[PDB]
Amino acid sequence: TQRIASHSHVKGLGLDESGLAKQAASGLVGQENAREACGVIVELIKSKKMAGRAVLLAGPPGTGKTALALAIAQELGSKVPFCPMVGSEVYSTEIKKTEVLMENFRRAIGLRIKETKEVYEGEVTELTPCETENPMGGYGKTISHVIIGLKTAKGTKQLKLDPSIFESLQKERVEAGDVIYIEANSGAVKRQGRCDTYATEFDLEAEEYVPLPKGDVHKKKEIIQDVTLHDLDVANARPQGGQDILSMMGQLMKPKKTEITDKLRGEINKVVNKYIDQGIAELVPGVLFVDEVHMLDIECFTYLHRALESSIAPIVIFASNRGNCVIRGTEDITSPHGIPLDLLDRVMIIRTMLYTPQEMKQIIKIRAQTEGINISEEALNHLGEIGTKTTLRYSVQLLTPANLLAKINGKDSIEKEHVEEISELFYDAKSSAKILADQQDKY
Amino acid sequence: TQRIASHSHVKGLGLDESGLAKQAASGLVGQENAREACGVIVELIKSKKMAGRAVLLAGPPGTGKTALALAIAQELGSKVPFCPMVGSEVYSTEIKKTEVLMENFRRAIGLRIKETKEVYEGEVTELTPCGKTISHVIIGLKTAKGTKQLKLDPSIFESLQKERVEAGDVIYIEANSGAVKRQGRCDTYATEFDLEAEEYVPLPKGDVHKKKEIIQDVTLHDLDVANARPQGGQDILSMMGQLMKPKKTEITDKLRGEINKVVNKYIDQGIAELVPGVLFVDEVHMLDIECFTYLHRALESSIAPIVIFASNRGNCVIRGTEDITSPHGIPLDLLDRVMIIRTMLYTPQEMKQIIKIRAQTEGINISEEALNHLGEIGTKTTLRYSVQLLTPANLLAKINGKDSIEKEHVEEISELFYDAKSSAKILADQQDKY
Amino acid sequence: DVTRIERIGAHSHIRGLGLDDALEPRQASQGMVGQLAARRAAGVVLEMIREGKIAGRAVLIAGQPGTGKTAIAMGMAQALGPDTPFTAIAGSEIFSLEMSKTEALTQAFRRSIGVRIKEETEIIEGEVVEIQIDRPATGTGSKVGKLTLKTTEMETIYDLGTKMIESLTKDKVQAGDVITIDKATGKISKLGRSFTRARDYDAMGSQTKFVQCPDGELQKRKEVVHTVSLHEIDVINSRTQGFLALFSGDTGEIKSEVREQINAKVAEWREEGKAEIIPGVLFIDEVHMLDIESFSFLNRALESDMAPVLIMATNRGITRIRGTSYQSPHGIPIDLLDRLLIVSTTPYSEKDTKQILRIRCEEEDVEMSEDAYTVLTRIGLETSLRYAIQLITAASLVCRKRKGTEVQVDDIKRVYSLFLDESRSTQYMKEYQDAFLFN
Amino acid sequence: DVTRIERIGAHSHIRGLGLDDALEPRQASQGMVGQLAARRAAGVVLEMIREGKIAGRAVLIAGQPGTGKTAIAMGMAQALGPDTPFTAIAGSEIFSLEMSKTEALTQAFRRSIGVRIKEETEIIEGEVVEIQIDRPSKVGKLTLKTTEMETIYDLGTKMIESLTKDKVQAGDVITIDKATGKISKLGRSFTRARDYDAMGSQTKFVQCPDGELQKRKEVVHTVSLHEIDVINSRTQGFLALFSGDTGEIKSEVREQINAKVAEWREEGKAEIIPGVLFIDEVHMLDIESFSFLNRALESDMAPVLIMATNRGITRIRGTSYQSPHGIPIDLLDRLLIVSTTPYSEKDTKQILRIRCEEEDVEMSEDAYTVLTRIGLETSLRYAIQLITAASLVCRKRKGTEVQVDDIKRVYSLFLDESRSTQYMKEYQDAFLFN
Amino acid sequence: PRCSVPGCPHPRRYACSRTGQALCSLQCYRINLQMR
Amino acid sequence: WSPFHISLKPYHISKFIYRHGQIRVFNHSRDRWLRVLSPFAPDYIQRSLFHRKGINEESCFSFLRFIDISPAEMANLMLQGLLARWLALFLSLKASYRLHQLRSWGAPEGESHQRYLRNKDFLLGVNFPLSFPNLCSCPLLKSLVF
Ligand SMILES: Nc1ncnc2c1ncn2[C@@H]1O[C@H](COP(=O)(O)OP(=O)(O)OP(=O)(O)O)[C@@H](O)[C@H]1O
Ligand SMILES: Nc1ncnc2c1ncn2[C@@H]1O[C@H](COP(=O)(O)OP(=O)(O)O)[C@@H](O)[C@H]1O
Ligand SMILES: Nc1ncnc2c1ncn2[C@@H]1O[C@H](COP(=O)(O)OP(=O)(O)O)[C@@H](O)[C@H]1O
Ligand SMILES: Nc1ncnc2c1ncn2[C@@H]1O[C@H](COP(=O)(O)OP(=O)(O)O)[C@@H](O)[C@H]1O
Repeated sequence: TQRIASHSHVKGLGLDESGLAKQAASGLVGQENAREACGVIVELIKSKKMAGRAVLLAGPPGTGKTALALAIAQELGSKVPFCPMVGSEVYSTEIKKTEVLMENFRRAIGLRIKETKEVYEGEVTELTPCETENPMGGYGKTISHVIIGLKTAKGTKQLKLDPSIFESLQKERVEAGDVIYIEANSGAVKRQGRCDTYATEFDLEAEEYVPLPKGDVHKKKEIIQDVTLHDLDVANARPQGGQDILSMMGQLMKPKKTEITDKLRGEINKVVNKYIDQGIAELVPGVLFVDEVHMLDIECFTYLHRALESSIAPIVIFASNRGNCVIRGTEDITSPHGIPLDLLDRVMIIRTMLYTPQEMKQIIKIRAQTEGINISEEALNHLGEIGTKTTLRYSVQLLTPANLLAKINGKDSIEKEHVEEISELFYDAKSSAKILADQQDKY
Repeated sequence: TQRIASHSHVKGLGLDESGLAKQAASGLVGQENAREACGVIVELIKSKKMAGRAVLLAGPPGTGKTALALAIAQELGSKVPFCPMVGSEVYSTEIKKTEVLMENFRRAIGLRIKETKEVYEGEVTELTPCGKTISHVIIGLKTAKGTKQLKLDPSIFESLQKERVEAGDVIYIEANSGAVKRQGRCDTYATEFDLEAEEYVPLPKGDVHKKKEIIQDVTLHDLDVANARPQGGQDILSMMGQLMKPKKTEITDKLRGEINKVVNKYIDQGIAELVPGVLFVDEVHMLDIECFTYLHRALESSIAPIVIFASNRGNCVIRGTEDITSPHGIPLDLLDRVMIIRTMLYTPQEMKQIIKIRAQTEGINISEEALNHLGEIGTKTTLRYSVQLLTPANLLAKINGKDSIEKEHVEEISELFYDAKSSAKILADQQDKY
Repeated sequence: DVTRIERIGAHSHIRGLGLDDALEPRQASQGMVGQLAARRAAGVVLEMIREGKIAGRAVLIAGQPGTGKTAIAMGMAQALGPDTPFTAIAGSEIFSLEMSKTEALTQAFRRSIGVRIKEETEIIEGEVVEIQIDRPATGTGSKVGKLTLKTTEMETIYDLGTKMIESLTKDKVQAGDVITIDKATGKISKLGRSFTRARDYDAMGSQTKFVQCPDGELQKRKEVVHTVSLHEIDVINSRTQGFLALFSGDTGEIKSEVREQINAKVAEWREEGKAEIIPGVLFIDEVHMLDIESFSFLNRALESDMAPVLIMATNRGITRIRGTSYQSPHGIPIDLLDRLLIVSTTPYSEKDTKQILRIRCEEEDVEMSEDAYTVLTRIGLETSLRYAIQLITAASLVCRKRKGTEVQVDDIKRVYSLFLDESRSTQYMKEYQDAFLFN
Repeated sequence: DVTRIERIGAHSHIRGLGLDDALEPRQASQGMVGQLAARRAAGVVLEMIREGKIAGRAVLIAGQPGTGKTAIAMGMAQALGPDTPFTAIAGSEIFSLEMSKTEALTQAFRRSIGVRIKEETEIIEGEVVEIQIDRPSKVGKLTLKTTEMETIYDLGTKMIESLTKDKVQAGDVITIDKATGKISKLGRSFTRARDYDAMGSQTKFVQCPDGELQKRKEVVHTVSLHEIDVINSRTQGFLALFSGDTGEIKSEVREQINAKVAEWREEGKAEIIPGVLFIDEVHMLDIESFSFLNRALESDMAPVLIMATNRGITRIRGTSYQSPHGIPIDLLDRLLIVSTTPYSEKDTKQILRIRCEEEDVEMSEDAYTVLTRIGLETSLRYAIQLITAASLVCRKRKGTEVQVDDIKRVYSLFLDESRSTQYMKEYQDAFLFN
Repeated sequence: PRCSVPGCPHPRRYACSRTGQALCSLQCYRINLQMR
Repeated sequence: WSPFHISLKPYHISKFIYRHGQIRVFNHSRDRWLRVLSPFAPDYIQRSLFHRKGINEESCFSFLRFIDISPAEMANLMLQGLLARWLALFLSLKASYRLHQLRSWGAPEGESHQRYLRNKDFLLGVNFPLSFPNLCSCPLLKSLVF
């Protein structure tokens, strides 16, 4: 089965149809004004109207702003791109900071483009170059078509084909009893290998025998393929079509990120608009989420000014746990949430608050029952009291080691005496900092 | 002849058989407490059991730290790897700082690999290939000492064919390496045309077949590098190898795991033996705090060489900490991992012996009336300045048609080349003109 | 219903500077409102850009945050139209790892000069009625062949050349394909199959939507206009087969010997009448990010006859020029600030602030009551304009969640309590001050 | 006699993490001594690691220099064993010159998750005795030998081409994966080490294989999740496993591997063994890299982290800001701190006895008494270094068990921090800078 | 084709070089080497 | 007009430096041991891969069962330089079209017992919608990768 993460219980925002927040739903509790705000932001994103609008979830460590930003990803579901980042991802050694931001902006916009796949495939039981009754004037013989006798586990059927196919079957090495395929949209024939039917006819032969296909000789489906506009940036910036000397040299050299031009963005936009107008491609504008936004350089913040105002951009969710810090990449300039005031003016700020003791207890219960743990109510009351003296994170983190200790002591549920052992084995930031201050000259 | 160098006179620690220091021996003098400590370190490195164990030679400029580290290299000889590096070598531009430490830690562990070097050479009398294609190739070789036939494998014959060898060429074959070199046509065929675009070598005046038990030295870093990137693979004889220039690269710790697991598989077979060596991280105070903090893994690891640090810095700032002062320029957390050896300023008599040892190494005859003056000028200045006057003083004596130093030569040189502290007085006086 | 790649951004309502033909600013026109002095001045520089007679011109748009500096610049980018190059660069974007700062400015300059080339060639455009390809049994091996082409009006037979033959078979053209051949170059291009061959065919060798047979005369001319900028002329010339570097961004620090040769050969293409060099605009948005190294390049790059016009924006007082300790106006060194004209924007009135919110609701397809506009105007004067602009969307979304047709004042009072102004977040950060990090 | 490539390093003695079944720590066992609370905490996280049930858990082992923090992490790495990954790094190893601080941490995480897979195989493995081919299409017959049997294969057309392109001959040793038909030479049989007498540079001689000739079996494989990412980064990406020549692997590759490896555990094809990432000296991490660990500790395929640190309330690197451990508070509450405690004389005895038991040394009980004071007064990691030097002094002196006088001798040669800093403060103006 | 040890249900994998019979495993090689 | 065609005297290397001074030559007997101790030797790949002792056991080259690569293909690719790299790339371009039409249609049942990873299961870069085999297979996307 899956292994539980720090956010595996977050299943959504748990809002009413009226957009109000329930006390405890979808694995969240509390934060109601910030959950309601995220309710408006889910509508902002699902509307597909807006570009480059941005929100800043601002609040102390452990108050839930990464949980809310991930709850939005659950309210949206997998149909639309949600692109997680930290501010620290911008410090690449291969490409400038501002282009890492531009690539992450272009990841948060998805095409959803759909097409027919059609292929003819099977074990080739014959290749009959089929002649006309007489040649044309001055000729010895004429082939009007090849007949290829493809077979699969559903049946055999002959395909009539253009005579030029033989001048590709002999560029391959196709022989009777191979399994082969033909791309119905392109007429290219490709050989997979001798069919598994022949795997016994030598003690050794130098090919991987291929299992016989199932379903008809002619296969069709429509398929929906979802690509970010950043996949289109990369596939145009570094082509994979192998048979050019520069394609091979570019594929033998080390791969690299490269500073993609505004012109490639322009040309891609000019072609996806062709396919959106022709109804061939849906669009799903989505979310860029940056956590730890206070790690961006002032050049990165001053690039977000252009990027957020741009009519292409995704909805952006910022998150920050900082007070009045210095803006990174300036020496002395203190600014609220570690963000320049002229970026902080461009974003809808959402205040995320400290939990009350009862909300911490309710979260610890929801962690325990999704972490797979049974806890006694007197142990939970004690663990909520530990949380109130420390942090939500430390009091949640005591659950799995208390379950290991209970299990080692032969019991199926956390008792009072288990939590106070783990609380003595493992310190928190508040209690550890006191030890460092008392032992100041020894570290 | 060889060139004299700043240490070419030190030939060992000069300890007696009890492990105590002689006053002057193996080109060293004085320094007995540090030399006795280095005696224990030479026994530690000769004992092979230890890994990562490390030593800091600490003490003022011009007190013998690098002479004692090279004395340790001379007590061990070429038979055990001694890898010198400056802490300043860590600042590469092709790889991270904490890789250059690991490369140099892997240069200081050696493999010793015996093989019977087996050379055949001579005029090729015939080449005759013999399966239906080539089972083996018979080759015949001749020299002015006799003749042999060899049964070459087809891969050696491909190498003869790449060297464009024909009957009557003089060839060098090495039977271990499979190395082949054409050396020229045998000069008995030098009349085959009156000019041909070939060089004709006389038929070898030596054996057709020569043996040595050679004893090869190689280091784990030679293995790491030669196995990490795809090899050049061809003896030049290619042009794909024009496109991709080499660079130094961050060899992964997972490859070194396999190189260790393979070398264990060979030293168990007795095909190789290990020689745990010394890394001499000279001037370690020039490492950065990230390099120093990586040593807090590298000195613990069960594979690592012995490491000798040297430093002459006072209570100065640790490089890359922008603020933190620490003894010898080293973090206290690393200084708590090394066995420190002190180094001392000499008395004038101990300098005077070094001046004579330098003179009689450097090729200078010196009269006592001048040696007393270099002993005095050492106390007025520093040991290295006095030593640096010897060749200049001898070179004026040679121009003045004399076989030896006398007072007037060293006295003239003193008034001609300034030391680091008399020159600092000139710069302190003329402060507004520099 | 369907949503295109460009959507409602921060400036999408702006469609030009809203000047009349006597160059006076109207109070509200082409989406711009108020701001008379800076819009009038931008009209003069826009006319100077479009006149194009003089190189090496710089304009700095200056004033408080949220007062239309970027609105004017992203506004004249629309009034100048798409046919003339306008390059928007944030001052952050020149800090490359593929190239130096002075290279990234030399590219941003030269990417803002167009070389408009009109290309015309004869094309053959028809349904392929047949192809004959003849191949010798071995011999010297030269192929020879014929092609027959049809329109709804016309037909002909071409005895093909050798290079045409390898293009037709490379591109696997077949009878019933409709094709368009560049007669000057031997490049094929394919439109699709004609409908007529649903009757006789093989098991499918190709599949597409069908296309109608081409009309009229079989031979027709085509005209293309290419706005190839100088930077992309330098890249094409920097190495043989360099064309992918136009997209890939791969070429760093192109040789001066290439640029000084392109500056000669583009002048020759102007004097030959072969190409129209059109000067454009470089808009260095947030230019207070340039290092003093970059500003000193702008002192002297800005004096070539191949320099574009440039426009800058800044929202900075007396501040230290980035990369130094020296304080100066706009954070720009006086070496450059002496060399340019400064257009200064003004804070908004109530009338203008309300009128911006009123054109904004008209772009967003929002209805609000006059009571709601009144409260939102008060909010956009007490707080900054950008906050009030943003509450329009949130208030329309809250209104839609309660199934309302028009935003009321209590939807805005709701949203104002829901999403904070900076000035209110920075106040609540005082009462939880110990809980936030690194105050 | 023979010296292995891995030998006696600083933590070599701690062969585990001494615990009873109830996780009660023994006062001394598996080489570990004392530290009872920190070893319960280490045991509880060790069972949390062995469970693998929950992700991105992190433990910071914090305490004074010498108080066993790397010892607990190395004793835990031994107690966890092989067959579950344990990536160990110093925190300064993430500062690469060819990828970001994000990347070197992301790789260090991904390299600690083990995808464990079953694979079904048949391989032929033997010495080729001879090859028969006819001259019509060809149908050859080829003989394989192994120490247990001599056998013949009727072989197909493509095989005859493959064997003659790979140039097999009698007495080669070969393998062929029958499912894929790919030949692979291993060498030539030792029984054949004479049918040539000069041989190509990449010939190798091997034993003739043994057991059954066409072994049909399933084999498990463990692949660290990083290798699946590297292999997908570029077409021949596996060469960059060994070379280190990869960086900045695209997020769209890593999130594809997550979805695919999740799909394999859902299909039951492979299981995810979550290992540990140990960052010794984690206080070297930059603020830009601690802020990455914050979101790294939240993937369902993050490892369990362990960190060691040795810092008071101290300035976080890359900032002006003081914090506990030199780690940001926004990471320190995701962490779960384990506190190590200074040793008593009672414990300092037992650890020095266990190091002597590891180093193969006998000491007088009076010598352990005097050395225990030296380790208690100066530093434990200094007393742990005197015992080797005391053994070497004792061996040089022709003794056998180290006496109190041998300890006092070594202590007169090798200084600790506190004595060396005193002598530096006496000679001070001779050292450079402070 | 099947192993020529008469009790053996397995496919032919390889043949004995001495006796020429088809075989499938070491057990069938040992048995075939007995019964000839 | 045509560029100025300068030519310099060739760089003169003495017969002495050519014979004795090339490290590739004078250390060839030592360079052999860097190759004999190589973990890329097909003997050690086989022994590391199939002759492990543990019921579970970590070893390198485990990925060679899931990339297509043979032990001697990996040795030749490591010991025979950028030519062997290029030929092994050209054949991997060919093999990707064979892998893609398997990977995109062979969806039902499973590869064996609904367990065991098959050979090539680590070659995942074909599954991207924009991968060259899929981009060649589906005609629409080929126009977005222009
Ligand atoms: N027996 C000796 N005792 C001490 N020093 C000696 C002795 N023999 C040689 N030296 C002197 O060592 C000097 C140069 O190396 P030395 O170790 O003194 O450098 P250092 O300044 O102390 O250390 P570093 O190499 O870090 O600069 C030379 O003048 C050399 O003559
Ligand atoms: N409102 C919530 N309801 C339920 N669980 C929550 C909530 N907020 C936080 N959590 C839990 O507490 C943890 C701490 O919140 P997180 O978002 O990671 O902190 P931060 O705001 O600093 O980024 C979450 O990972 C989750 O386990
Ligand atoms: N004169 C204007 N006419 C129309 N919209 C304006 C005007 N001035 C400002 N705005 C709007 O106000 C917002 C902020 O103004 P902007 O020019 O982008 O900020 P800044 O002055 O700091 O560069 C944008 O949405 C912009 O369209
Ligand atoms: N509890 C212990 N049991 C065994 N060895 C220990 C113990 N504590 C410290 N040591 C030993 O002391 C030395 C230093 O301990 P270490 O953990 O590396 O110090 P630190 O925590 O400061 O990095 C090592 O040789 C180590 O094995």
